[PDB]
Amino acid sequence: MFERFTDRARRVVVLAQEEARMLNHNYIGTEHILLGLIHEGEGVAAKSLESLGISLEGVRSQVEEIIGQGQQAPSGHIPFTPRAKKVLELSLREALQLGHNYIGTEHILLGLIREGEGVAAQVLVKLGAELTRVRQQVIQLLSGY
Repeated sequence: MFERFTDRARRVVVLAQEEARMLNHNYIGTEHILLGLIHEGEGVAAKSLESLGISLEGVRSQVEEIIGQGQQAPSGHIPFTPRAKKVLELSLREALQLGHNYIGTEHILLGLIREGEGVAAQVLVKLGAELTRVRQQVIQLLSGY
């Protein structure tokens, strides 16, 4: 399932799980993948989001306002929302189309933007980062060579 992921992209998912757990969330949603992307820091996704002033604390706070903390931290494995799974499926399609054999942070963010209709998307907009501008930042950073 994560065989195609880069090392950094694996950390994104692992950190997404813990972001969900910290909020006593019962699923890893798109917003937790967003947090995992920021958390990684060195990837194209984090750089793109940082350039648009999208911060870890900004996102966590929005998530808390929109979703709110759950009552019980889950133990062990937290499943993906259907939407988050769709984002990861789309992440593969992004990587394939761009001619990569691996899924990197860039592809996860492009996948997330492409889905464009869950909590992550809601958060981004609330924070002033329109989805097209997020995608543009990612493409620009991938186009500088």
